[PDB]
Amino acid sequence: EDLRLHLLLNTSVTCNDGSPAGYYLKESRGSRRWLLFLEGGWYCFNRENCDSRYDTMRRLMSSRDWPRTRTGTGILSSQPEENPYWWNANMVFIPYCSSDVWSGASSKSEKNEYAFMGALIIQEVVRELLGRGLSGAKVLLLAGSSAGGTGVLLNVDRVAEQLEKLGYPAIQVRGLADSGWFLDNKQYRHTDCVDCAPTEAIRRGIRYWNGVVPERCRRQFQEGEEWNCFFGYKVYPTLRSPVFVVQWLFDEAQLTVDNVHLPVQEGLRLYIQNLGRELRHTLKDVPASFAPACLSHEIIIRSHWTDVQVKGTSLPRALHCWDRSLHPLKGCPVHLVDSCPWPHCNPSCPT
Ligand SMILES: *[C@@H]1O[C@H](CO)[C@@H](O)[C@H](O)[C@H]1NC(C)=O
Ligand SMILES: Cn1c(=O)c2[nH]cnc2n(C)c1=O
Repeated sequence: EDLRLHLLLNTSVTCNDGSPAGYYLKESRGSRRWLLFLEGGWYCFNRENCDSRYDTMRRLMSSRDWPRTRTGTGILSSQPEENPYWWNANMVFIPYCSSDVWSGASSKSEKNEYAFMGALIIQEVVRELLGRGLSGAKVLLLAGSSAGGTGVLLNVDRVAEQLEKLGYPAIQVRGLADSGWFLDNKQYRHTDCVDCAPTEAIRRGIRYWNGVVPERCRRQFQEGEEWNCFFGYKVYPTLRSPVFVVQWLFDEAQLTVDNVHLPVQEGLRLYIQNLGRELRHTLKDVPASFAPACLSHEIIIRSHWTDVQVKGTSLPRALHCWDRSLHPLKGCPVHLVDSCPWPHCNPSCPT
């Protein structure tokens, strides 16, 4: 069950190197549900580090070598055995080729070696899909993993505003942010970084990308402080669209930026326990959430995404309960946050 590539008809909406951006689509003619998924993969923030990414991560900067098809997996699968939640939906995979956490609005020019158009790519995909059946939708779920999950938080309200302005007020826009809820915490060991702390890298990135953030969050933090809006616990309270948050309590990318690697002594034990407690605290007032006590980099487009449970409930079940809640529910919970304090204290964590 493959998704087919469509390069954007507006060829001025581009990947980093000026090649056209695009999307992979599998239609389901009997369905009014649409799932648009944002791929992740870090980011780059100056000429030197973007040049290095162009040599060895070129598919994340260019469409020139993309394949004609991709197979949908996990939440993008059309088989009910693999995807109990939304197997009959129209499926869209949007490749990440802008290196800007889906925030950019800047074209290649005599002054710019690369284009950073992530925010405009999402806009243009939505516009072109309206002529291919999206005009008839009841629900548009904007989902994403890692940098794509942060991209959901930055873009879900702009998609909702775009559809209203275009004359489609009956489409309900919602977000699903997987593995994109980060903390601007103190590192376990400091000055290490690479290239550098995410706060400083993002501050530089916004200027290099001409990056944009949601309007209410922008108005709170004001000029020069837009980097704050890349942090889930700060941007989420400003959003109007419903958003479901999936986040490992001990996410591997969070630990990497914190300079933690892997016989654990007291200082590191306390650091790890405090990180899980802080993450749990930030989710206390997030009513739709799934946060297992695991050390993982695994994401929701993996084939075995159904296996993990919190308090005896899987993620596909929690998402179904969220759908019902948007029509508490007896035996159908939507707020699922582990309370145990060490990775793999939940026996269902990925192996
Ligand atoms: C293509 O997209 C750009 C960026 O959003 C926009 O300014 C331009 O008007 C579009 N071109 C056409 C022909 O729609
Ligand atoms: C690793 N990482 C982060 O640490 C971070 N912090 C804020 N956004 C972030 N993003 C998008 C990210 O990829």
